[PDB]
Amino acid sequence: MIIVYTTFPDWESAEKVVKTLLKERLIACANLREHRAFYWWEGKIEEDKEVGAILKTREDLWEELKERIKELHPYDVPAIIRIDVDDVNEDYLKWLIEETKK
Amino acid sequence: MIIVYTTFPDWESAEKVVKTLLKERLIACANLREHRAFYWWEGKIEEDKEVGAILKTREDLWEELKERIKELHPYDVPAIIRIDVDDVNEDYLKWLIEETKK
Amino acid sequence: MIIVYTTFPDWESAEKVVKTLLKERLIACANLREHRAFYWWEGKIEEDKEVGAILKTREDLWEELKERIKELHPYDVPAIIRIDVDDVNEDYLKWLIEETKK
Ligand SMILES: [Cl-]
Ligand SMILES: [Cl-]
Ligand SMILES: [Cl-]
Ligand SMILES: [Cl-]
Ligand code: NA
Repeated sequence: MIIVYTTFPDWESAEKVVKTLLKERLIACANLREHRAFYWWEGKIEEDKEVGAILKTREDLWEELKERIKELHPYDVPAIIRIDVDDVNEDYLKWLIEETKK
Repeated sequence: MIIVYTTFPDWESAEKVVKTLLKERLIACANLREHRAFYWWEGKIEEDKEVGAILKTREDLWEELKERIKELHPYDVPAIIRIDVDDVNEDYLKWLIEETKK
Repeated sequence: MIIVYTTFPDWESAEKVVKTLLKERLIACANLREHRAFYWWEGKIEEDKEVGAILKTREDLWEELKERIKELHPYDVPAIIRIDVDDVNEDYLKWLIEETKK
């Protein structure tokens, strides 16, 4: 399986996007939590509150998930970071595989 | 070393489990913070407040740690995710090894 | 690209360090959020509020970044954890590499 990390400007957009992803079953679940971001943007260091999202899904769904997030994301250049899971308990992996599209 | 990510339904269970893992020297430490979870569960997209836990330990302790968490976890199907650390400062690694059993 | 995870004792140090790393373009950005750390100290399990920081940068900047964090960090034995990113949207990766030193 894989973990996908992305960030949103607010709770409204984060919740809307994540719910759509769940409805389309591109992910089995998401963990949302606030954070403060500091980043470079056109010659200036920006500071913004964001809602970070940890999405969990199947490895084979990466491409489709990434594309969908791109179409739904409020940011023009969002962060869609994929981290492969080296191992996970099989009983959980089963639930995840079962709850994701196939 | 490795990082292990798991979630709990509340702070009570999260603390109990983490402290048990520490007393048994299966992990060097943990980072816990709340998050809003959205997931599929028997035909419904559940929304709940959870406590996410980031555990740090040695690679050779993974299996034993995974099985121990399965026994202690309040969730019937908990997420026990392993992510290998590609590199880390040496002093921290040495500290982590000294803190974990064997 | 890679993600580097470290923790700080407070927001003052977290933001000062992160802003310095950005100014020197060792990272493209960072996400900071509080958490509760659990670890052994003085013979017992201690709980401490910390500010976790997720930094995003290029793989080739790892060594320089790690050494810089060591020089700036308030902790004597800080956690400087590198986790390689398996995949990421390429428009974000293009942005990230163009904002970091070289
Ligand atoms: Cl998978
Ligand atoms: Cl996190
Ligand atoms: Cl080192
Ligand atoms: Cl892309
Ligand atoms: Na990896």
